[PDB]
Amino acid sequence: GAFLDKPKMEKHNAQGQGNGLRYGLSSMQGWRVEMEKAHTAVIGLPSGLESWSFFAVYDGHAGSQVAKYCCEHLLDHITNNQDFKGSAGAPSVENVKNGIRTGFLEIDEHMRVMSEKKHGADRSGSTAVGVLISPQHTYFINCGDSRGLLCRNRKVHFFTQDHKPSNPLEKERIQNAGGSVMIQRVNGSLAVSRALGDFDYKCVHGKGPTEQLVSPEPEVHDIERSEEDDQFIILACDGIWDVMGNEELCDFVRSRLEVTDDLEKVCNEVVDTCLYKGSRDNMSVILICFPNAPKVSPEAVKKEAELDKYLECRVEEIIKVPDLVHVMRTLASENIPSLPPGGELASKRNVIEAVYNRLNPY
Ligand SMILES: [Mn+2]
Repeated sequence: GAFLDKPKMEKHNAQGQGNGLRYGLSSMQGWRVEMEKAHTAVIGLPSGLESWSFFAVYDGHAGSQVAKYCCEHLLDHITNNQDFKGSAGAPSVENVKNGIRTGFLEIDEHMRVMSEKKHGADRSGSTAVGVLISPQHTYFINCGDSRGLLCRNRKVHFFTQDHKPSNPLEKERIQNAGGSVMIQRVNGSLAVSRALGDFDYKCVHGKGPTEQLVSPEPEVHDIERSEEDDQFIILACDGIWDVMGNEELCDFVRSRLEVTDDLEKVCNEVVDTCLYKGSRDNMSVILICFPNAPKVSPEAVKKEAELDKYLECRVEEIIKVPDLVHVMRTLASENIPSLPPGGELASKRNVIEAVYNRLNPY
């Protein structure tokens, strides 16, 4: 077990701006009995990196301890090691990448020793996906099956590759570590091949830290920034990506940015939409907008109001007492034009439900 009888829709939001960036984020427990997600969102880093920013989403499993420790200390483990520092004044691309790798391996070992010392009872682990944004580069960081993407010139310019046990190189490591991949799971249990924590899967004698059943090793990609063309970055857990593809979500987010510049609201729209598309997991998303992110469009705002009015009239008529499920089903059969790209009817469910509720409050 572990599903609630009804989803917990409460949103935890944050927003901020600086270094030319604006961001919003939303997390929601949804159908799950526990919330095991965390995030980091910081504009302006310590120790001479004030023009830097860092954003990350951590999808915890078997507990929130690992995800919570990461969201508070991963960044310092990355920036405060000899690999990141190097190196004259400004960190080279190699310093940044090596520094991030060392940061992951060191925080993992750090947690392992803390747990050993205090006889920790939890056996939790966590994915991490994030971006370290410098004045000239965006470094995407991925460890696990959370995912991030960069929208540039209205297209998906880059997205992180999910670490899954069945991936060829992952399966190879797992087998060489004495394990197997059964369907999509390590030993028929873990659905992730890389994560922080999961120390029971990191006890293989004769294998280094990155050769275990589960690896803490991140994949890092440096993308040179384009002031003219960079639009936004989306970071989210698999609770989002399970039900929306890269291009769908990019298109959907664009469509929402053309209607509002409230980034928390856009993130809330993504999360609700994914819930309505059937996601039964915790959900978290961070949206980071660059200076040339899409701007609110008067025509887009009008089209949205026209659509909302149209849906309201349809609901009025369909009622003429069908439940909401049946009203949604009727609306779907109508093949209504001009729904949000990617979001589709699910992304309009809040509008529909609001009207339905005014008409059938009991
Ligand atoms: Mn998840």
